[PDB]
Amino acid sequence: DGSDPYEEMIPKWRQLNVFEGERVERGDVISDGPEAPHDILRLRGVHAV
Amino acid sequence: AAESSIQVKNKGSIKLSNVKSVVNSSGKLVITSRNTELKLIDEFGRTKESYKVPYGAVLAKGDGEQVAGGETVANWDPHTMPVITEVSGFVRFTDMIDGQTITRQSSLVVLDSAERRPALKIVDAQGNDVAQYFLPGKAIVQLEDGVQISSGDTLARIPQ
Repeated sequence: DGSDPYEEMIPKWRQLNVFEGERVERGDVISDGPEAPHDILRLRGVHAV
Repeated sequence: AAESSIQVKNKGSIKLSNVKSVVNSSGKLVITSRNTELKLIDEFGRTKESYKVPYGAVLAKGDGEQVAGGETVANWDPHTMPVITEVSGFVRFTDMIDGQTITRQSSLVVLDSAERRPALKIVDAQGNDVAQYFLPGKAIVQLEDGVQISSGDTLARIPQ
């Protein structure tokens, strides 16, 4: 992302959706499944929650 | 429901947005973007149907076409997500081990992460270098080297 790589760890029990880069924007669904309201507010904004 | 077909209730022209146009083996296009949606406009800007479209789907009718309704407008595999080929031609297979990374069902498995995923680009004609191919668990490629496959075509991936 130009600067400051984001460090995230996947326990490998869940599949990865986007195999390639495809310029994944903030708020994109990296792994399928239900999403918590806590994560929506932090990234997608106050309106989205 | 096992059916992957999408039905349209009313005659509204499809308005596809947030999609990636990739040329396939036929006149239809394959979308490589996970986030996709459909909109219908018939006589006003108000939409009627939304639905959803997964990655690697093939649309039956082109975008902006006034579909009469009641007919499928997009088709996709309900069990597997195909991975298109950015380079058209022969496929270069790297580090093909027989007896360990080959599973007879030609249709042969690529490799197993637990047992051991080499990445290679599709050849232009026979072996020319032109793209990274990722082989996850239980990934199988049914086309051999030199198959001269066209762009936008994908065999069964066999998800784990």
